[PDB]
Amino acid sequence: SAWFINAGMVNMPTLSCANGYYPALTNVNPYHRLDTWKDTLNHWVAYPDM
Amino acid sequence: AAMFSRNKPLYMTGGSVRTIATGNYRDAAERLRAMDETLRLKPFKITEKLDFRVAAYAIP
Amino acid sequence: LFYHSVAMIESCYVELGNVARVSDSDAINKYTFTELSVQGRPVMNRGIIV
Repeated sequence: SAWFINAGMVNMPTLSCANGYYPALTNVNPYHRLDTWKDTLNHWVAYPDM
Repeated sequence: AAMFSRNKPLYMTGGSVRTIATGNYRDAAERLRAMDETLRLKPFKITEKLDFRVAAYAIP
Repeated sequence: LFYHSVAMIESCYVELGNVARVSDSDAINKYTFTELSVQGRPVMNRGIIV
């Protein structure tokens, strides 16, 4: 029970985005590092309780 | 490398700084994006399988 | 133009019929069927491109 006495800190990143102002930068040919970059969303939307 | 301010750690944030050379921009000028600016739309052939209720599109 | 008009709307509304019957958990789905097909640089995937 010694693990769960002191409250652990969750590091939430600062919310910033500039797609609404300059919609020209986001177009039909996006840049991605991995080719399996849409797998995690496609998994959640199909099976949420997993 | 470590930095301190107000007796607390000062951390570096943002993107990874590169060594900008004269060649790195003018190779994109040499490239010019020479892809002829012509809206070529490629098709998708629908493929039927066991269920038939839901549709599935293939690349060719 | 009357014959060219009916030819275009009949082509679109037929394909939107069998596009509405695909699950979101897939490569070419409801949201991302325009991006992969387009091989140009339009401002925004709307109007005549879709």
